[PDB]
Amino acid sequence: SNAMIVGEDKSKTGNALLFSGPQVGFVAPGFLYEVGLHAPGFDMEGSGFIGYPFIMFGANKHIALTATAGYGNVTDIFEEKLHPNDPTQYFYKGEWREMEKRTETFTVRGEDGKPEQVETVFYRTVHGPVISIDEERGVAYSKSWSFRGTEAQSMQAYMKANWAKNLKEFEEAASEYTMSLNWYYADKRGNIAYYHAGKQPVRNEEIDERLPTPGTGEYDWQGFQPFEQNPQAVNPDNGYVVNWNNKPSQEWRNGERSFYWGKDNRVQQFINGMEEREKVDLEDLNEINYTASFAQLRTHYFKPLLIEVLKENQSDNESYPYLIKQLEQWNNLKEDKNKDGLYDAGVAAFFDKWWSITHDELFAQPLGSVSNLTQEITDHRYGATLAYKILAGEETNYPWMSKEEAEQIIINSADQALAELHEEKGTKAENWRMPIDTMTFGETSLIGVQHGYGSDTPIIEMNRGSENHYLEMTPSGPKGFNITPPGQVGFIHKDGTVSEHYEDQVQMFANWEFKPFLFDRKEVREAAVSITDLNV
Amino acid sequence: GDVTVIRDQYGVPHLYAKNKQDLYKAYGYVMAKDRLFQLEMFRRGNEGTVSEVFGEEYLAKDEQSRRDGYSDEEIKEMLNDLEDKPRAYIQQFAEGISLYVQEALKNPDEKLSKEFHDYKFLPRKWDATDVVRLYLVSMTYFMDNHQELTNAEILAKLEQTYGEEQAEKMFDDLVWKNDPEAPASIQAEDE
Ligand SMILES: [Ca+2]
Ligand SMILES: [Ca+2]
Ligand SMILES: [Ca+2]
Ligand SMILES: [Ca+2]
Ligand SMILES: [Ca+2]
Ligand SMILES: [Ca+2]
Repeated sequence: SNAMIVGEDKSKTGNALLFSGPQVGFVAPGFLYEVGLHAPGFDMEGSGFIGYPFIMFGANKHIALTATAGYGNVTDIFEEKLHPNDPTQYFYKGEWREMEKRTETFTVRGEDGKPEQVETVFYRTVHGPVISIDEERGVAYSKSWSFRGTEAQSMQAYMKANWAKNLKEFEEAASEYTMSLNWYYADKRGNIAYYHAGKQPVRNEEIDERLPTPGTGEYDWQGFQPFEQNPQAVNPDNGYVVNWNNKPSQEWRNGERSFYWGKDNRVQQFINGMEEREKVDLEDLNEINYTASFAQLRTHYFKPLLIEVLKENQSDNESYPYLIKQLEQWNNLKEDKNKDGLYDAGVAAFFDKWWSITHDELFAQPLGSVSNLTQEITDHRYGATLAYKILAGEETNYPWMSKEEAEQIIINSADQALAELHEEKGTKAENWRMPIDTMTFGETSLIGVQHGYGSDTPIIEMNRGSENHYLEMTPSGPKGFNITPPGQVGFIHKDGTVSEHYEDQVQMFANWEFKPFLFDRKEVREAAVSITDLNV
Repeated sequence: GDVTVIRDQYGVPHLYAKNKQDLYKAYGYVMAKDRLFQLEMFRRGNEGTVSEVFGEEYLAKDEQSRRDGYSDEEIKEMLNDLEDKPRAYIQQFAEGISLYVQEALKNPDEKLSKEFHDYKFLPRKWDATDVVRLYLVSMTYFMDNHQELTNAEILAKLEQTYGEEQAEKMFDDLVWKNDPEAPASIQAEDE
């Protein structure tokens, strides 16, 4: 998920701006639910995750808000020491303890429609639910959430954020949100604010937070940090905050998922867009979203390194001058501006292959014993920080290879990519242009449970939010535009024909078209198709 | 209590109520009217009752959901500890969902989406705890992780291959204690 807030000093119009982009997959019915809420003293329009009684991506009369997953360290695993003769007993604070047991009965529809029944037992320790019992090794693993039991409190906090009107009220709600979310704020005065929310445990000093904690009692949580120590800023003097699930601040840590937050991080696409523009408007934010949606993320750090290495060995290979120039002219995107079903820049196909070959030449041998687990780290969705450091000759803890060995991998990988393209596609970048990757709004979301029938309409793949709001907090109130694919309504008629609003935003999404943000009643009435009463 | 609902060209409902109590009830009603089958399956996911309708393929998923979840009574305690107005609104939200269910049950072939007919089951009443479950089922996904275990397996195998000293160095490069060059959303020096 990505987000941007822009203060008045950074805004072309002098009004604070807010951009939302929650990445919760593309499904039909959609993961989001858009609504307008209007009662005395409360007007708010936007969307929230399906089933939530509050707006997470929108604006009320005074403030706009959005959120991205914080990836703060709010889950710890405790390694419980098991009783040698009873795997349901664990040692804690000097005494053997019984796990809390409870039986659950599951009714399972049989292939013949008859309901079968399965009974199972689940366990909790003092640290939380037991997710695994390893009888041979004499240990079990329990799961502690710093927010355990406070999820309803979090819901209440989000409701207060809907009702907040100034920032004092928004900060209070943020101080009450116990789970790990970044929260973003913008108001009509020109202010912006950022809060990395979530309850942070005070951990034992001796523990390595990348690994499970011993559960015998000596290394328990010692409390929770005050919200005042959570990362947060009001009106940073650079006039903006962007986020794509990256590190909140330089002092912040997150233990076992640190490899999400490295020097090479995808938020760079949003930083670049802000740093290359002195001031921005909503149209600029949309350009940045477009760049991030189609960017080949490895280009930022790896393409300049590749270009330099090719230039230094230019006389060694006859194809390098052409290759160097194609990389330099390439805008680093995998896009289809002319909508011919082909990515516009053929050299992107070379770069995809070069990176793939290079990554495997770096790590296939040294990490062959753990590659099934480390591949998601060294070739991470957000970046490849270690790979860059090795190839750039920057300091690492383990001496993977010399600067010269790294140069040779870059050259070897380049030659192999060229060879494969020459064998398979041609000698000119235009021959290398690859067909676009496409996606459909599927039937199963991140919750892993089929909730509908999805959709068959394919659109170009985009590294992009499941919805987008572009909001400008003018003195007279929030204005802008948004899109909430696939559509508002998930109803399918018995006939088999979907609702008219089942999928009528999919092509607008794919074509970077937006519908107007509706807020005051005059513009809601002009847009009215039907008016209806209701009761209690 | 009466609420006006205005649907725009995209079908988005804009609610105009006289108070928040009615507002939130209409909130749940229009969401149920638009996404009932989706809400039902999301609740079944959290409660671990997906297998009741989709069969044994979801048994392991149901077991995992109940393993890490809260009882109906534990969620009641969470609700009791809320402030009065928010608790009441969650209740009104649930009654609004329950309202469309009642309405839909009385005319299934027009007001129940094809999925219900195909899989041969019905929607059910909703209470305030069920609304919390719609929040638990999704928001927990972004917080929960077992990467501490995966890291321990990585380090353990690296130690078996390279010895303790080099294994820790490699581990420090794979899962660093910190990367001070990591781009950050804010910077202390910017204040
Ligand atoms: Ca201003
Ligand atoms: Ca942890
Ligand atoms: Ca101002
Ligand atoms: Ca511009
Ligand atoms: Ca094209
Ligand atoms: Ca229930």
